[PDB]
Amino acid sequence: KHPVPKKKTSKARRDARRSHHALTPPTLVPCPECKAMKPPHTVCPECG
Amino acid sequence: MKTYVPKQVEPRWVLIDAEGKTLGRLATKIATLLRGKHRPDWTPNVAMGDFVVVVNADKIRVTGKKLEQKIYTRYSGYPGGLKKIPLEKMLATHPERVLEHAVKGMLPKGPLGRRLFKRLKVYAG
Amino acid sequence: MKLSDLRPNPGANKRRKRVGRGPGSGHGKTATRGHKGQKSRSGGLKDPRR
Amino acid sequence: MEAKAIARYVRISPRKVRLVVDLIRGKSLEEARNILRYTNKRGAYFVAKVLESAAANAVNNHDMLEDRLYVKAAYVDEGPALKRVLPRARGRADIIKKRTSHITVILGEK
Amino acid sequence: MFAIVKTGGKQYRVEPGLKLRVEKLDAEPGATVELPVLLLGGEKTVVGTPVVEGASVVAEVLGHGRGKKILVSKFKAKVQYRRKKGHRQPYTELLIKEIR
Amino acid sequence: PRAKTGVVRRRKHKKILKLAKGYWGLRSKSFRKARETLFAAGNYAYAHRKRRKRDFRRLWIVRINAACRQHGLNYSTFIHGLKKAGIEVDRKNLADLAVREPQVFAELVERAKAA
Amino acid sequence: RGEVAYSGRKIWPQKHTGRARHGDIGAPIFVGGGVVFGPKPRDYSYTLPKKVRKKGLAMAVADRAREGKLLLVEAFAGVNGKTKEFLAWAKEAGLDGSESVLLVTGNELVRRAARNLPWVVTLAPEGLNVYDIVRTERLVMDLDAWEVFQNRIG
RNA sequence: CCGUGAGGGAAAGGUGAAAAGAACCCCGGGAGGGGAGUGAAAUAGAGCCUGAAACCGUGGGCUUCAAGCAGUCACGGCCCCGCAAGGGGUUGUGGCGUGCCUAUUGAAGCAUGAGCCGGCGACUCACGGUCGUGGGCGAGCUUAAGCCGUUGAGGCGGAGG
RNA sequence: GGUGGAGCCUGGGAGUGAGGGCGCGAGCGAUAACGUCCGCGUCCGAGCGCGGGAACAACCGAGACCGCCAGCUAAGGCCCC
RNA sequence: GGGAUGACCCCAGGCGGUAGGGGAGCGUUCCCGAUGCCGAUGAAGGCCGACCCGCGAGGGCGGCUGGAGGUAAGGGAAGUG
Ligand SMILES: [Mg+2]
Ligand SMILES: [Mg+2]
Ligand SMILES: [Mg+2]
Ligand SMILES: [Mg+2]
Ligand SMILES: [Mg+2]
Ligand SMILES: [Mg+2]
Ligand SMILES: [Mg+2]
Ligand SMILES: [Mg+2]
Ligand SMILES: [Mg+2]
Ligand SMILES: [Mg+2]
Ligand SMILES: [Mg+2]
Ligand SMILES: [Mg+2]
Ligand SMILES: [Mg+2]
Ligand SMILES: [Mg+2]
Ligand SMILES: [Mg+2]
Ligand SMILES: [Mg+2]
Ligand SMILES: [Mg+2]
Ligand SMILES: [Mg+2]
Ligand SMILES: [Mg+2]
Ligand SMILES: [Mg+2]
Ligand SMILES: [Mg+2]
Ligand SMILES: [Mg+2]
Ligand SMILES: [Mg+2]
Ligand SMILES: [Mg+2]
Ligand SMILES: [Mg+2]
Ligand SMILES: [Mg+2]
Ligand SMILES: [Mg+2]
Ligand SMILES: [Mg+2]
Ligand SMILES: [Mg+2]
Ligand SMILES: [Mg+2]
Ligand SMILES: [Mg+2]
Ligand SMILES: [Mg+2]
Ligand SMILES: [Mg+2]
Ligand SMILES: [Mg+2]
Ligand SMILES: [Mg+2]
Ligand SMILES: [Mg+2]
Ligand SMILES: [Mg+2]
Ligand SMILES: [Mg+2]
Ligand SMILES: [Mg+2]
Ligand SMILES: [Mg+2]
Ligand SMILES: [Mg+2]
Ligand SMILES: [Mg+2]
Ligand SMILES: [Mg+2]
Ligand SMILES: [Mg+2]
Ligand SMILES: [Mg+2]
Ligand SMILES: [Mg+2]
Ligand SMILES: [Mg+2]
Ligand SMILES: [Mg+2]
Ligand SMILES: [Mg+2]
Ligand SMILES: [Mg+2]
Ligand SMILES: [Mg+2]
Ligand SMILES: [Mg+2]
Ligand SMILES: [Mg+2]
Ligand SMILES: [Mg+2]
Ligand SMILES: [Mg+2]
Ligand SMILES: [Mg+2]
Ligand SMILES: [Mg+2]
Ligand SMILES: [Mg+2]
Ligand SMILES: [Mg+2]
Ligand SMILES: [Mg+2]
Ligand SMILES: [Mg+2]
Ligand SMILES: [Mg+2]
Ligand SMILES: [Mg+2]
Ligand SMILES: [Mg+2]
Ligand SMILES: [Mg+2]
Ligand SMILES: [Mg+2]
Ligand SMILES: [Mg+2]
Ligand SMILES: [Mg+2]
Ligand SMILES: [Mg+2]
Ligand SMILES: [Mg+2]
Ligand SMILES: [Mg+2]
Ligand SMILES: [Mg+2]
Ligand SMILES: [Mg+2]
Ligand SMILES: [Mg+2]
Ligand SMILES: [Mg+2]
Ligand SMILES: [Mg+2]
Ligand SMILES: [Mg+2]
Ligand SMILES: [Mg+2]
Ligand SMILES: [Mg+2]
Ligand SMILES: [Mg+2]
Ligand SMILES: [Mg+2]
Ligand SMILES: [Mg+2]
Ligand SMILES: [Mg+2]
Ligand SMILES: [Mg+2]
Ligand SMILES: [Mg+2]
Ligand SMILES: [Mg+2]
Ligand SMILES: [Mg+2]
Ligand SMILES: [Mg+2]
Ligand SMILES: [Mg+2]
Ligand SMILES: [Mg+2]
Ligand SMILES: [Mg+2]
Ligand SMILES: [Mg+2]
Ligand SMILES: [Mg+2]
Ligand SMILES: [Mg+2]
Ligand SMILES: [Mg+2]
Ligand SMILES: [Mg+2]
Ligand SMILES: [Mg+2]
Ligand SMILES: [Mg+2]
Ligand SMILES: [Mg+2]
Ligand SMILES: [Mg+2]
Ligand SMILES: [Mg+2]
Ligand SMILES: [Mg+2]
Ligand SMILES: [Mg+2]
Ligand SMILES: [Mg+2]
Ligand SMILES: [Mg+2]
Ligand SMILES: [Mg+2]
Ligand SMILES: [Mg+2]
Ligand SMILES: [Mg+2]
Ligand SMILES: [Mg+2]
Ligand SMILES: [Mg+2]
Ligand SMILES: [Mg+2]
Ligand SMILES: [Mg+2]
Ligand SMILES: [Mg+2]
Ligand SMILES: [Mg+2]
Ligand SMILES: [Mg+2]
Ligand SMILES: [Mg+2]
Ligand SMILES: [Mg+2]
Ligand SMILES: [Mg+2]
Ligand SMILES: [Mg+2]
Ligand SMILES: [Mg+2]
Ligand SMILES: [Mg+2]
Ligand SMILES: [Mg+2]
Ligand SMILES: [Mg+2]
Repeated sequence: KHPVPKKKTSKARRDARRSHHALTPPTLVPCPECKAMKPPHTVCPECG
Repeated sequence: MKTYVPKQVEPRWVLIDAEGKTLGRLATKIATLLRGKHRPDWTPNVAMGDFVVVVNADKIRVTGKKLEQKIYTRYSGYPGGLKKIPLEKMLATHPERVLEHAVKGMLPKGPLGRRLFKRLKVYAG
Repeated sequence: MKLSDLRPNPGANKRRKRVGRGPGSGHGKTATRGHKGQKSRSGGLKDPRR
Repeated sequence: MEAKAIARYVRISPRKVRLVVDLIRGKSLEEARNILRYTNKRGAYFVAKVLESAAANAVNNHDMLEDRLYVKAAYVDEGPALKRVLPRARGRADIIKKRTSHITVILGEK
Repeated sequence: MFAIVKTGGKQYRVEPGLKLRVEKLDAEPGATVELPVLLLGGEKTVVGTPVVEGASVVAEVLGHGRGKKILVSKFKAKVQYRRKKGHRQPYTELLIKEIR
Repeated sequence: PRAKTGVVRRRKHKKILKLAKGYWGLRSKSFRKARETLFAAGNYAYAHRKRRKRDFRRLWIVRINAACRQHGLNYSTFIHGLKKAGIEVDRKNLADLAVREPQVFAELVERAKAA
Repeated sequence: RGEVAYSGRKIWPQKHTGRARHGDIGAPIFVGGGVVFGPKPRDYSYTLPKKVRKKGLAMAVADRAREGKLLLVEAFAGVNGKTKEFLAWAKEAGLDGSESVLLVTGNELVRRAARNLPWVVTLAPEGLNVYDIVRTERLVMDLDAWEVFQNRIG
């Protein structure tokens, strides 16, 4: 029982693991009434 | 005194008939041609060797009882996954691949070996 | 004479054996004691005169 | 001409906040402001505060024209970590590292 | 017009005005050297028996060098055996003046 | 007097790590993996020095053998030629000839068949 | 490890902890443990044979005399030793303080007068020794105290 | 701090010549920073001399249908430094190549030990012996304790061995 | 005859006292064992340094001071890899 | 052998190696040398280097950092790698 990692994982193999971990910026649309940026299909923070 | 080493040569092309020439005797030759060991500027790491075209495969002959008795094998990844294909059934279904396989097994292994094999185009007829 | 050139004779200091420093330099790892056994052990052997 | 802000000893883990800093690098200050607002991570609150301190630094200290600012460079280094005991089963006692970031936004004019 | 000469148990291809590095030979810098009577010409009929008698190559001793140091290290595992030795190999530099 | 380590070990370690510049992962960053990698790099260089000589000859030969096969003979007879004709020039390095100076090489084929 | 401050207690059980095996933290392998073969107070002295010290004294004056750097003198007219007084006589003596001088005399007033010169080391007669002869470029005695230097050798 | 108790038992030093320890302004809830100022120096700014290594990061150059103890030998490409045949970086392809230590008849070994870095870490000293060696004196050699002197001065002392 | 990292004498310092494979001669074993126990050789040990044997301590070749992009060979090889 | 009675030139050989013996050296702390000498026109220590000397351990030399120490030749002693 109790598995365990057999070798310290190298810097390259953990950073390769992380090749998917990056964020994607929020998808935003200009607000028709106000000037500002709003995420679509949601109610405008300014000028509801 | 450094030893001579070329700059990019332009690749020659070559045509062979193969009807009646036997199989490995012919394969030997395609191999040294593909490698480029006839050219007296041969270098091991470059791939300056004649592109070889071969027509009239399927007309390679072979000695002894090898048409019934010479078997080709293919292992898949799986249990029971060893396929055994005898020479005659090959020629009947895929003539060349019988010359391709004879030559592929005679070029060196590795990335450059695998590139030279691309430079050998084998046809039937 | 002066203190700069006082200097003992070419025999006469000879300046000793540092066992157990590097390989190569001979004496090394095992301090000229060989492999195991009572004689290699720290308090060593049992008075060989008797 | 460039203007920089550095938030030092921010009580957040580098790997976490480094993720949103990656989100706004080489972006104009205007989009960066939009991105941190609508990016859902604790770390955008902090990156934002540094942007803004750095923008203000651009204007009130270096004559840099806010409407031309972009994030030329940015990076979060890792400050000293707060080590805290974590008691486990069978008397065991691990240590968790509450880690710490030095966030740094660096602005230029485009 | 070229030749093929022999200095230091080696055989180099000389042309006039060609500097070349050679196993060290005993000759003052600036002194002149008649390179043992070479074994080929570049108008080509002249081959023969080991050496073509009569024709020489004359080269001027530029000076005596020491090549870049080479680290010769030996290591034998599980035996505590390592040796380190630096070796840089003496040479003399020559310029090919004329083919005689 | 007491003579503590002071500065001696850090310099020794730096000496090695400089040699190990360029090596993969820890072999260039850890004094121990550095030293272990060096051990091998040292015997390899000494060995491949010895076999650069072999490696280079083998190349000259394939080229010699190639050129004079255009002139219808072996390598192995070709060499018997020059052994007989006293032409211990070739010093196979000068298959330089076989490429740059063909008709000087040709003159040596014909010099060779006369045995 | 015997004289360091800590307990004799065995630090861990010795089997089944998964750690190395240890006794008391006094052990010299531990940081802050005891020293191994470090210095204890010891007496570096030894009885060099008397004839060798006797000879070496003679031999060391000799080497000085062989160079003509030995000089014997009388009475200095520099008594009531003030260094400025000695500095005057030492000029009639050709000692311009250009070479270290060793001055042997049993005359407290004259020693007292030279002491503070950087280039002079002073010494009663019965205190002659090779070490001081050798570090000083010139040797200067009076005729007493060369009397005893003579009666000491042989 | 641990232990009921006897008892165990740590870590932890350094701004600057001088606090002159950064008024004031700016962003910020503060923290922190940016200017301003002090200073010979502010990556000497108080988490403060120097500030190594492991470790983490940003930027740049070279580099990605092959398979491996990671290197090494050759050539070629790209990048850099130079007057030059020159050199530094990187690695495409080709040749070669079974980690270090330990213990063993024998280990890459699927036998021990080691996550990595830094620092601490093991042939000593006394008194005898026995050889060698450098000197002293030699049918002789030599003093111990002590006494005097000196305060990094030596002498004397013949019991004794 | 043989001047050899030969020999002999005195003395200082060791380490070793788990050997292994192979050949040949025996015993034990089953005219078994990568078995075991002796003898004479050898090699590995310590030559897991080099070439050959696909790979491989001890089989064949050969005793690696350093360097060379020179030459002759040994065993083994010379259709292509 | 050279007759410089040598510190080197010429000639011939030897120079795999574990236990282990012997021999030369490098470097670290401290002492005499030092009331000296290097040091703010920058000590020690750090970071570089494709440069010089050394078989090697190492020593130089340049640049950067650092900001108050360091310590020749020749010898002595050790908590010396
Ligand atoms: Mg000893
Ligand atoms: Mg050793
Ligand atoms: Mg030894
Ligand atoms: Mg040894
Ligand atoms: Mg011993
Ligand atoms: Mg022993
Ligand atoms: Mg012993
Ligand atoms: Mg042991
Ligand atoms: Mg044993
Ligand atoms: Mg023993
Ligand atoms: Mg014994
Ligand atoms: Mg014992
Ligand atoms: Mg004990
Ligand atoms: Mg829990
Ligand atoms: Mg509990
Ligand atoms: Mg952890
Ligand atoms: Mg090995
Ligand atoms: Mg072994
Ligand atoms: Mg070893
Ligand atoms: Mg220490
Ligand atoms: Mg130490
Ligand atoms: Mg130490
Ligand atoms: Mg060879
Ligand atoms: Mg105790
Ligand atoms: Mg105690
Ligand atoms: Mg206590
Ligand atoms: Mg107890
Ligand atoms: Mg365990
Ligand atoms: Mg402690
Ligand atoms: Mg202590
Ligand atoms: Mg003085
Ligand atoms: Mg309690
Ligand atoms: Mg309590
Ligand atoms: Mg101060
Ligand atoms: Mg202070
Ligand atoms: Mg103070
Ligand atoms: Mg509040
Ligand atoms: Mg100022
Ligand atoms: Mg200043
Ligand atoms: Mg600094
Ligand atoms: Mg500072
Ligand atoms: Mg700190
Ligand atoms: Mg200070
Ligand atoms: Mg200071
Ligand atoms: Mg600091
Ligand atoms: Mg990068
Ligand atoms: Mg590709
Ligand atoms: Mg490779
Ligand atoms: Mg071990
Ligand atoms: Mg073991
Ligand atoms: Mg064991
Ligand atoms: Mg065992
Ligand atoms: Mg066993
Ligand atoms: Mg075993
Ligand atoms: Mg493994
Ligand atoms: Mg084992
Ligand atoms: Mg086990
Ligand atoms: Mg293991
Ligand atoms: Mg072990
Ligand atoms: Mg064990
Ligand atoms: Mg450990
Ligand atoms: Mg460890
Ligand atoms: Mg460690
Ligand atoms: Mg360590
Ligand atoms: Mg001892
Ligand atoms: Mg001892
Ligand atoms: Mg003794
Ligand atoms: Mg003794
Ligand atoms: Mg004695
Ligand atoms: Mg011998
Ligand atoms: Mg012998
Ligand atoms: Mg013998
Ligand atoms: Mg004997
Ligand atoms: Mg001994
Ligand atoms: Mg003995
Ligand atoms: Mg011994
Ligand atoms: Mg013994
Ligand atoms: Mg014995
Ligand atoms: Mg036995
Ligand atoms: Mg046994
Ligand atoms: Mg037995
Ligand atoms: Mg045996
Ligand atoms: Mg035996
Ligand atoms: Mg036996
Ligand atoms: Mg037989
Ligand atoms: Mg057996
Ligand atoms: Mg048997
Ligand atoms: Mg045997
Ligand atoms: Mg053994
Ligand atoms: Mg052997
Ligand atoms: Mg042997
Ligand atoms: Mg072998
Ligand atoms: Mg093996
Ligand atoms: Mg082999
Ligand atoms: Mg083999
Ligand atoms: Mg030999
Ligand atoms: Mg030899
Ligand atoms: Mg043969
Ligand atoms: Mg020789
Ligand atoms: Mg040897
Ligand atoms: Mg010896
Ligand atoms: Mg020894
Ligand atoms: Mg100290
Ligand atoms: Mg000091
Ligand atoms: Mg001065
Ligand atoms: Mg100044
Ligand atoms: Mg200056
Ligand atoms: Mg400076
Ligand atoms: Mg110091
Ligand atoms: Mg320094
Ligand atoms: Mg410095
Ligand atoms: Mg250096
Ligand atoms: Mg400098
Ligand atoms: Mg320097
Ligand atoms: Mg410096
Ligand atoms: Mg400065
Ligand atoms: Mg100061
Ligand atoms: Mg020093
Ligand atoms: Mg000093
Ligand atoms: Mg000193
Ligand atoms: Mg000295
Ligand atoms: Mg010294
Ligand atoms: Mg110690």
